Amino acid sequence: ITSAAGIISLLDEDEPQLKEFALHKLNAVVNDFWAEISESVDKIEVLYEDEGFRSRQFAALVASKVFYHLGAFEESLNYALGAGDLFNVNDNSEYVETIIAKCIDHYTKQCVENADLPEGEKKPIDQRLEGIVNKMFQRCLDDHKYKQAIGIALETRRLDVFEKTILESNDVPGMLAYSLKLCMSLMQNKQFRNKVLRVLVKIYMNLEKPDFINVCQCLIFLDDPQAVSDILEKLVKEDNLLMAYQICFDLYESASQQFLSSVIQNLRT
Amino acid sequence: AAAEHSQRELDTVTLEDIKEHVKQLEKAVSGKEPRFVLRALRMLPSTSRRLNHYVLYKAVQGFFTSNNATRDFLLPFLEEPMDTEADLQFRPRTGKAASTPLLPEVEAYLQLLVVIFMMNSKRYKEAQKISDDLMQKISTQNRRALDLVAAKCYYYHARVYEFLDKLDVVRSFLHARLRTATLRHDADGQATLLNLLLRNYLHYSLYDQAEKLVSKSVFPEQANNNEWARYLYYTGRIKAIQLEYSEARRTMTNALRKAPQHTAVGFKQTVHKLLIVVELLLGEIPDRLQFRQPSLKRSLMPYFLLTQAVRTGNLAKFNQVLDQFGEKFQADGTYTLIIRLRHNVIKTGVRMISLSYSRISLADIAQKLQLDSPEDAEFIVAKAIRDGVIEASINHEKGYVQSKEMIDIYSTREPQLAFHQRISFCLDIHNMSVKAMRFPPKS
Amino acid sequence: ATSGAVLQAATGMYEQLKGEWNRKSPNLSKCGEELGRLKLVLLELNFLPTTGTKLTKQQLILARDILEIGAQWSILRKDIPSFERYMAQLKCYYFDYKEQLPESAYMHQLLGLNLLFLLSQNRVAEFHTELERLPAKDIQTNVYIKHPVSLEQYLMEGSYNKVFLAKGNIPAESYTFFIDILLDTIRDEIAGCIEKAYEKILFTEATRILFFNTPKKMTDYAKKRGWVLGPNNYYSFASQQQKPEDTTIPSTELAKQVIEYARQLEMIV
Amino acid sequence: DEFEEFPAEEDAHVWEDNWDDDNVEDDFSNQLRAELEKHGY
Amino acid sequence: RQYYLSKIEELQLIVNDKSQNLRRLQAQRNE
Amino acid sequence: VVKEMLELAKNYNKAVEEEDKMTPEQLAIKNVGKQDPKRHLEEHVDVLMTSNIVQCLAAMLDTVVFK
Amino acid sequence: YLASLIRSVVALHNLINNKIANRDAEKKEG
Amino acid sequence: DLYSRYKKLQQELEFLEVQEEYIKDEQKNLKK
Repeated sequence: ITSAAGIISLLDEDEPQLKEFALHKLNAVVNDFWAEISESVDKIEVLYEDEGFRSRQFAALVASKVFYHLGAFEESLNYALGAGDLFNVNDNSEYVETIIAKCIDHYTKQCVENADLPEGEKKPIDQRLEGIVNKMFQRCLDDHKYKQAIGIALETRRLDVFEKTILESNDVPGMLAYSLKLCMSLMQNKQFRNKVLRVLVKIYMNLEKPDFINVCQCLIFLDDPQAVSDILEKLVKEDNLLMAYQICFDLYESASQQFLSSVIQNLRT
Repeated sequence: AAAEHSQRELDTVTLEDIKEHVKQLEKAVSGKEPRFVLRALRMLPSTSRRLNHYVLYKAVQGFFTSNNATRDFLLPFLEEPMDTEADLQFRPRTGKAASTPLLPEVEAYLQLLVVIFMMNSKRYKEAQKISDDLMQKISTQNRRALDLVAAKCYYYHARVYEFLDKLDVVRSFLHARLRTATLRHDADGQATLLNLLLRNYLHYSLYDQAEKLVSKSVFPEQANNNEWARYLYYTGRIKAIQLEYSEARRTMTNALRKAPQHTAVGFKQTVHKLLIVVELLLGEIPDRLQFRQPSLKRSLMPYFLLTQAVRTGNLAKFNQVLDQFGEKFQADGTYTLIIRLRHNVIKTGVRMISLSYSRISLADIAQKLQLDSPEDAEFIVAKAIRDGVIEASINHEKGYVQSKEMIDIYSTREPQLAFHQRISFCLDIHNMSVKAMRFPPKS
Repeated sequence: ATSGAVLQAATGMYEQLKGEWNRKSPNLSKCGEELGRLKLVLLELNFLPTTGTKLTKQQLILARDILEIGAQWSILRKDIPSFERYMAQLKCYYFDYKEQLPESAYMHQLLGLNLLFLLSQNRVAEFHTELERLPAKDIQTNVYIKHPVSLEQYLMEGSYNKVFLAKGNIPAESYTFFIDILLDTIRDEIAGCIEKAYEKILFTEATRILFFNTPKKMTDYAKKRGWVLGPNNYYSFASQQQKPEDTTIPSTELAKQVIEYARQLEMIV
Repeated sequence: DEFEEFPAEEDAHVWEDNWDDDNVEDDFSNQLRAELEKHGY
Repeated sequence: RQYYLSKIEELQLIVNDKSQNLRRLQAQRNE
Repeated sequence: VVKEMLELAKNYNKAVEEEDKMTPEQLAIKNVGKQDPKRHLEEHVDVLMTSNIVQCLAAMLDTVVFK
Repeated sequence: YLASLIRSVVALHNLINNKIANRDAEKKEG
Repeated sequence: DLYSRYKKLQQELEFLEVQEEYIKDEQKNLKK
């Protein structure tokens, strides 16, 4: 029937083995009786707080589930993060979905702050928190369409996964155009914009036949006159010519006179 | 038969009502306002009845009919009409509309109507399979509007299980399904689920388990009047058992005030049943206008003989009533509370003495309350004084229970505080009225 | 097979503990060690429904009887924390498995105490909610349940003189230890009455009021509670009632409440 | 919105009736007759 | 993909009430 | 002012409780003379409520500042 | 308080009048 | 389109906030 919550009496006991059967059982019945275990808290909390318990990493899960049921999400991730493996990795249940959502929701807040103060003052990021997000990042990569994880990729900075996503199978370099457009239009930090652009150019260069049209267009916003100058020279020395002309004819129709005056100057050398 | 011909006219009108609901249901989905659905869902109880097998079939043959497995699920679960002469093809979805999968709102609404019909047809399992699939459909469905239509189905689904008379199989389901809403900031669904859940809890007398759930959970303040009325009764039932009497009256009287004027003869019947017993245990003689009212006249007459007993204080009369009408109380779920009273009849008379007398000598209190000895009253006189049923001080130096010298309140700060709670609500009403004001996006 | 072997062991430990218990002197220390082990095998056997298998009906009785052993073991030692941990643990068996497991007469018994325990700690709120679980007929018919509820009824109604005399109606000594606790509780409860009802009191009268056979015992509450003894040997509780808060205009609080009206009538919303 | 969940479970006297009316006591003249006689003697 | 879509589906409710609000404030103004 | 607003409520009851529906949009425009419905209504409420709130707040501030 | 109540009843009356206004225009659009 | 919808919505919310702030000011200034 399971119409009682005296198990919390077990967790009141002292036999370390007996706690484990109680702690396990609650996590098998926490989804229903979240009430009583909410008052327990400290009882389950102290079990994880204590470093000697045999199954502490199970204590947090049950305790985390109780808090998730109760609704104090600010503390649900804390205990969820402390646990591991069984903690949330299962990536199957609704409680996982709500904890992961915040956890990847919590992650971006830290990373956005971090990119503001990267001069060593940057606040630390927990490996488990990064572990879960990148695991998700590793999850979003290998699950299905990557034109989504890219958005979550640049959502929480993490340029490495950004490069990985587009450089990965990526079906076609068409998703590169999708990302590029998003970088220009729906990016509100120039310092990030520059960093996104560097990734977009670097992917452009490593391509077998790099998209000169986009790369020069990408560079203009990045404000790289010399870099475009060297690109122009190699294209000439490779006997491309035909594609080189539009890159110049598209260049004059966007850039500034200072940009051109500098870019022209490089060629003369 | 002309009765069914009006019925199909009722069907078509219900279909038109449904089409009105579906068109409004499809209106809200693209209308960007979940409010529209509430109108269709309030007509739901009205349209809940007035439907037989031809209704849904033509509706499901009128709606859906996308060749989707949906037809294959509820069509077999409801009797299909013959080749009726008036084959009014009521297809609000024409071709592409049929091709387009039914929005999660209308499908559940149509399925709920089948579910309702399932209830109306006592087919709680076909509805069970219908409904859980409905849930199995709407469990994944994460729209914002479906939460409303889901909420109505939930209670019906709780109601289909309600007629299934298990209530534990859905104890967990409704217990978890609740948590899905709260993690969505959804308003109505959380409200409806909680009330059904609590009803589950009291139905087996797990008041301890129930008392917790209300302790941590927070009922959405901006909730349906219908629901707000329900939650207040269940909390009142819990509070009364938990010996928090004074709060039991405040919520139950407030729960009663929220009853849907004159639709629910029953709910008003049960609440008054607890209110009368709840009030007695607190030392207040309940209102007489209750026991004369038409709907509650015979229903509360069993409690009537009780309240007369308490005021009379004739314990022999009080026991006599429990012996006869007592057994009926159990079904009402009140016998236990009455048992508390039997050894608490002395309190009111202690209040009656404190309300009229102001310096009654203890020996006199014993005479007027039937207490055996002047010494016995002292514990009872103090206890009533101790428990805040009186406002008196027992000066044991000479055995007189002095009552508190009442003051001119208007010169103290009580009236200002009473005006503050009043003005805050009055101003809030203005903000709530002004805040919505629902100026339609100027067409 | 193994469950039966443990069942045989559990019964063996039972027949040991039972024999250790059924003996007129069930040594708490000797019994205590035996009881713990049975739980572990029960921890393997079960303490909740858990698996869908039909748990050994004897096994359910054994754990119940082993706890039933413990509960009456718990009363033996007089350890309140033990009684709670055992009772709440024992609480489950009474309600969860009602449909299949039969009801050994001790079930009413251990229920009979449990209500008394709740009263002893003054948790009268948990008392009535506790009564609700028991069926209607058992409330008046069962002697074990009747004594507390009737004890509760006098306590509510202020027949403390009845409670003191009624103390001799305890059918099983297990009630006796708690009932002594209630004797302290009621004397405290009576003490509560002597506070906010009477402004003054007479030690000779108060000695009667608190049912204290020793003036030094009165010194106890004169020490523990420290009821300020009046100048004429009349414990002066008049210092308790007092009459504050009728002289100072809150001023600061009202200017805050009035401002809130002002803001609500000027906010643009 | 009838609450079908909660089942909806001679003395046609118009006048509103107060609690004290139900009180059972001998007629007033008999009280005064006793009261006057008792103090009368 | 589920969290990324649930998040958009709650910010959609908030903007929806804001839009209904902005219409009203425009109405309170023009009067 | 409370006396004057009272008489203005009497009309507000009569003006609303009339609620005559013979083209009510035209009723709301054939009875416009700066009269009962609202203009002589809460217009006074603002005056009445502003005067009291300011007076009260002044009263409590003085009670705190001056001893 | 009396000032507050008047401003509230007027507020509700203005929403009811408005709820009728947009609703009536809502039906009248058809 | 999971990301695409996200940025347009959040941009709309941020921009509708500005409309609210301006309108809240202009109502106040008009009252003057």
